[PDB]
Amino acid sequence: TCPFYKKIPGTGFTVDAFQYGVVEGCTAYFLTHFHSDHYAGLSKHFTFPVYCSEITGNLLKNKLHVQEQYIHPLPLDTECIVNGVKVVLLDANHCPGAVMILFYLPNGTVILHTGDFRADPSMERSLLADQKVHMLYLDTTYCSPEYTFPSQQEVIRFAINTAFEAVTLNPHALVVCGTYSIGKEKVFLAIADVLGSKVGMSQEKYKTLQCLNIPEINSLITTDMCSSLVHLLPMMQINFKGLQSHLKKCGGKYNQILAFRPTGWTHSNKFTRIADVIPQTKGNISIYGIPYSEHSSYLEMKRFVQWLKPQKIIPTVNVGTWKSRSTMEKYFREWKLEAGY
Ligand code: NI
Repeated sequence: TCPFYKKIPGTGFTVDAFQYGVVEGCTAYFLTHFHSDHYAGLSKHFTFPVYCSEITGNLLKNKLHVQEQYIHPLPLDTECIVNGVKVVLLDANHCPGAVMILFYLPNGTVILHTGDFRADPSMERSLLADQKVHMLYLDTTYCSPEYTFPSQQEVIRFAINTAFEAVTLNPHALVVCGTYSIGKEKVFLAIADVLGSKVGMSQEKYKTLQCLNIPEINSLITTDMCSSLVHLLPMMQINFKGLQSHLKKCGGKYNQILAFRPTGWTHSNKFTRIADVIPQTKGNISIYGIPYSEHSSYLEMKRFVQWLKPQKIIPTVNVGTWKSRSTMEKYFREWKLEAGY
């Protein structure tokens, strides 16, 4: 059964609630982004209206074969009327096509559902600036002060510099980047751009990338692995055994692999700066874990919430334990007392 924090009161609406069968009283199903914990349950047999971004709708139609007549893509930053209720979709600074959703309830309540997001000051100048928000349904993935990580820009600088150094020292090195979902495309696109290569990948991953409206993409990606010196592989194969095996398959074109695993946070964040990151090495293979996050840090999250000044917060992540729930509630109270709302 659908949990309360996926239901929007005073509407017929649910958010990211496709794995519960037919939800009692739901007249429209919203999907914030195409990640499997959120789309779980959609297919060609789904016959209710799905509301989402244009990019999410491309992925629904092509990857899950949902029928066109049930996909309702909406433009961003535009007031739209859905089953008699005004809504707006805003960029969530998560993966491609990810949105936050503002609902203007008929009784005057305004609700923001962040979906998954990486808070940014740029959000303080969207259509959020223009009115009061009563209730916030918040992505609390990293809601604890130990979660610090660098900007995306610093992490991409590290990766480009690392890859360009290695391949310039050894023109026979291969770069490999791990992936298991959409998001984090900048990592592999930035490295391929500095090396003057396309990124090579499986037909299934190429298909997924062609649904994303990224400009000049035919220029950056390919399925011809032989023509590429940056390869994308499943995240599970980014280990010494999986990479040794891949190197065998390249037929003596390469004699070294430099591989990247973009993770979210790991505890090496608490001690080490990005500058200082080192790989694990075995023989002619090196693996770098880089902290490229598409979720808010604790400090980014706090700044957003203290700016927005909601009257009530409903966490959507880490809600399954009493210790997590109590921790989060304590931070929300600190933030409110410090800012004075
Ligand atoms: Ni996500």
